[PDB]
Amino acid sequence: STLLGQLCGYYTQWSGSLEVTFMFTGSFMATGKMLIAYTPPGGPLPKDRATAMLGTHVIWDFGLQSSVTLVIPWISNTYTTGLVSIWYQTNYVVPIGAPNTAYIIALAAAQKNFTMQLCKDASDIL
Amino acid sequence: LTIGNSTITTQEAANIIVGYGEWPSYCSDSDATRPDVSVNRFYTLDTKLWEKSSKGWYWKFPDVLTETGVFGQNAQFHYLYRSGFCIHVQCNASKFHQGALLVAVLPEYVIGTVAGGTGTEDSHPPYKQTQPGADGFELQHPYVLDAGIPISQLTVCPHQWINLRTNNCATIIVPYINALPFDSALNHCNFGLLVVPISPLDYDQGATPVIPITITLAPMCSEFAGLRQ
Amino acid sequence: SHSTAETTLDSFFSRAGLVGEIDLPLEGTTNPNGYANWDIDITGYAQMRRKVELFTYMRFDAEFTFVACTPTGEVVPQLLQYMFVPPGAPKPDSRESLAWQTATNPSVFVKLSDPPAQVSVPFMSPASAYQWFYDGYPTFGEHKQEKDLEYGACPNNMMGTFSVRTVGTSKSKYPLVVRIYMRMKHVRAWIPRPMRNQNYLFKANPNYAGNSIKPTGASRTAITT
Repeated sequence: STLLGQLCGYYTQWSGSLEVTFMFTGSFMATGKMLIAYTPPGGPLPKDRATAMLGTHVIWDFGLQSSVTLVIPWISNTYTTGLVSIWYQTNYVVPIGAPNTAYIIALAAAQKNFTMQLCKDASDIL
Repeated sequence: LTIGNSTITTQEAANIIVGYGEWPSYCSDSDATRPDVSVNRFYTLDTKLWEKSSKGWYWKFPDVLTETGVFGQNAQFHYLYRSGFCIHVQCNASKFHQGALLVAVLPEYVIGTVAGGTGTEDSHPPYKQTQPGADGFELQHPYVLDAGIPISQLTVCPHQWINLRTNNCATIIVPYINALPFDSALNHCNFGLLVVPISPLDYDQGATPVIPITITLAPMCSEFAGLRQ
Repeated sequence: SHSTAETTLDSFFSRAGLVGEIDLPLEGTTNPNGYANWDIDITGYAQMRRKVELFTYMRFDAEFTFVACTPTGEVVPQLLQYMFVPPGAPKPDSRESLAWQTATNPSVFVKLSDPPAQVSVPFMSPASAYQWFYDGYPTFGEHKQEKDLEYGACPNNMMGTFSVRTVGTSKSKYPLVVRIYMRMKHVRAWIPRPMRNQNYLFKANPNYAGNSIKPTGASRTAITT
């Protein structure tokens, strides 16, 4: 869905760091804590939150609207690649008159140190 | 507020209170390794649920991190232990919620059982009550702190009030408090962390019935020493 | 309403209180051996336990006094031997035990005609301070296979034990009663904690009743005094 992704489809090899900012779009009166944690490749998905906490992790409170942004160290080409998981550290809490369900948008880009190398035209159409 | 690979987000402009006016220092005595690498980061205990019927919670240190963290791997492999703690208790509520949390630190928190009847004859409390791990344990009789010691005077210990109307976080820094410069880790619990409702949670119906108590803590000046078991 | 010396740690604790009484009757079921062993209990004096438990860590000297008479308060020509048995050394079991002769157990030889014996016991604990509250277990080992009644137990606060007996090979001619008074001297207290709320049920643990009580509830209603 990213422009980065569609561009990476036009090359075969790439290496860099990526930024992924998450944007909470709930009510203003809504608060809560989410636990974002990135686990490096090879190692499997952490079984629970507590075990996920003992690794690279980021505590996200809704005192910050969107400013929480994960920076993943390195991406290569030959669990081939590491996966980031988002966890409920704390239940969604709202007052009365506030919606009990909220949606959050993820936005992602590459840092300055990101590059692509060998070119390949792989587009569906036409 | 980032220390190591751990990143937590909280207010860095609150009322940080130091226990008995003394920061955790390194032992420069004769009783005897000082790790501050992956034993320096923030450990975040699973969230508890502040509720109307809640009686209160307590955690025993350093037992809470015995099995849960890398901190534990150094505490279970060394027969000697010494460390301070940075405790940060924060709950997230809305302007439509009420409550008042007393977060306190009572060193040598010995738990007691009960013994009713014409003849009093009781046993001694189990490990789950004595050393409840990171899960903690709910108070049985909060008014006497499960020890015949009145919570009415708990404020004589390192304390902070959490008023959902006023506060949101409580920060307590506790130094290594003990009669010996170095003690065991899996045997002696230097202190207990009390988080008890004085003014109970209330809200008009329709609001989220559980306010999330989050405990983020990190050992300030951990110094295990001893030798490797 | 001017001097604050009244409320110091020293003047609060320093006061010789009756801490235990030894009974050496002429004939009875209590002490048919004409001797007794009294382990030093600070909680011998009633109000003292709730007092010292205001703090967690403490340190003090103790001055012991021995008021000895017959159960009528009559003083009799009898020679007494008060022996102090340090934490290490073992307590005497028989009246002819070799514990009464062992020098490293200091002894006091007085008469009832002589004014009450008075000695001073230094801070005995191997730790830097006494400890009425131990949230854990004494041993530093994986031993967890027995009934852990060692919770709250802290055998480092052991102050030793006195051993009272009637001097001589033959049993005493008079019925005696020896009263022991302890007075705390140089005192330092460390970590303050709330004062006892409920009645004490046991000796080595802060257990309480199945039915909790309260300090006082005079006010029948909040409105009216």
